[PDB]
Amino acid sequence: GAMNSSNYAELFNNDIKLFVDDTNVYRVTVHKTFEGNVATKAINGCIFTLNPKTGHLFLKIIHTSVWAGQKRLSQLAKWKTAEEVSALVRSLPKEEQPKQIIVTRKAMLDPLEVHMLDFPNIAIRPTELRLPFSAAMSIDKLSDVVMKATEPQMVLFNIYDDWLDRISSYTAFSRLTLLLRALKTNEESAKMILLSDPTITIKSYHLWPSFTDEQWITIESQMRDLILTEYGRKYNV
Amino acid sequence: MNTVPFTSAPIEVTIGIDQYSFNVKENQPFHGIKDIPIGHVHVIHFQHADNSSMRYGYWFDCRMGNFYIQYDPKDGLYKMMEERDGAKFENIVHNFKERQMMVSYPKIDEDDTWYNLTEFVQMDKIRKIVRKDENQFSYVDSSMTTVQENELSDPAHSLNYTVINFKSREAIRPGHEMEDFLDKSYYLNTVMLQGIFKNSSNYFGELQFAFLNAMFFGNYGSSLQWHAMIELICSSATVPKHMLDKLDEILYYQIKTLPEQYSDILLNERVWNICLYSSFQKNSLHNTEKIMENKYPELL
Ligand SMILES: N[C@H]1COc2ccccc21
Repeated sequence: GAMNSSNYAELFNNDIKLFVDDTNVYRVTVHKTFEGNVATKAINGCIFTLNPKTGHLFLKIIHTSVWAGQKRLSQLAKWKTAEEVSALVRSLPKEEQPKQIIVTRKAMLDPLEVHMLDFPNIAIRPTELRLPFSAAMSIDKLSDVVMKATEPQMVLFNIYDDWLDRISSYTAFSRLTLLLRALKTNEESAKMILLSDPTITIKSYHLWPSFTDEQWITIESQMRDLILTEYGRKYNV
Repeated sequence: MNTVPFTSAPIEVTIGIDQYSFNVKENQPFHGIKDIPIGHVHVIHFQHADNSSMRYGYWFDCRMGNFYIQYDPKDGLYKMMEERDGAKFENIVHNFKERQMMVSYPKIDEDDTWYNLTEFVQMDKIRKIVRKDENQFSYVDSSMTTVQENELSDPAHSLNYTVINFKSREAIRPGHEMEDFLDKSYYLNTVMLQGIFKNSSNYFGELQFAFLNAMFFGNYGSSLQWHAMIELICSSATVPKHMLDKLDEILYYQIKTLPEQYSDILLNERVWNICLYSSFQKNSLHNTEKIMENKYPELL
């Protein structure tokens, strides 16, 4: 059924699973027309498809041309997401295909279920977790590849960098969600924390800085503080 | 006009014949039902006074044979049987009529209710939904499950309604996933009408039969089938105009006939609100929407 705090360790067992987040597939800026009406202009988007155990991110870039001449785009975006996830599953060797796909928003269930009828053994599940995957576009290198795409493209990342050499996938996921929650609540401050110290850099082949274990503890503490600070600024506490 | 005689009434029972119901007391001198209109299927149904568990009954057509009811004290129910000896049967019926031991199918002359509820129901199609080929009549009861219910247990005692499942490969063409899920016209017109039912009359016959089994037996799987066949039409953007007009008439008389006090269990709020107010056909069911709104405005 649904995924929540009671079965959280299931994410890191040895059954292949993917989270699918569609919140950055259909992106727009809203603006005034010369006539004083309002219009939208789409920008490039992306499907965020993540293996939480391995960190393997399948970033399908959604180029604005896919919306050309189409109606009901927010509805179409869910079906396009499901189309692309289904295509990805079919492209993977049988032994790499997921046993479960967890969608971060319930409106993806029926589109994905319909597109995966050929895979009756793959469980399509919602989750009660509020996951911050919308903030994926606050990761500079992911945002960059999306905005530069001139055509549909799939780009593969490891969203954990090399962290699994030193920590478990439970801890890596906890770090990721804390970083993304911080970037979602106050992007400017979160990025300031991540780059304040010029001596710690992001390797060319990585997404996040090359923090030592002790430095990650400090960073993690600063991100918690930020989320609490913002919680206080928001609610006046 | 035809007759279904009863050997006797050894147990107290509420008897129904189509939309009419009457009570018979234990060992009351009762020997059946006369003046049954020829030209329609009929259903004779039972609810024991001492155990309202299991409404059960028999669908039949008097043009196909001479049928009677006889209580079986071993199996504990009123059973329909066929009498092959026609002169024997005629003589039995004539004696019971002379002794005035039979109630009369109370059809008002103006009243087209039963025709309107059974317009497309045909015994031969009933006998393919209810498989028991040695008899010309068909037994249904409260508890019988459908072929689809079993998939999700005895197959001989099943209601073999046509399986409708909106999230199935049958309903969804590869590469038209969104199209076919949001507009079921392919599934209605090509898969079901052209493919399975052959014409809208057979589709409507099964829809009407499902409703009647839901209403008269409280058969839950029949209620599911009735709602599924309505939703499949309402969720199709492209439906022949004559089918929409006929569906409106069919539903109108079903809603008109439904006991007010059973509306809570026989009507699916989600399906009806979708069909009347959100679906492609939301504007095509004028008669049904008007009676629904005046009779069950709470459900909406
Ligand atoms: N209770 C009335 C209403 O319908 C019938 C049918 C047969 C005998 C009696 C009645």
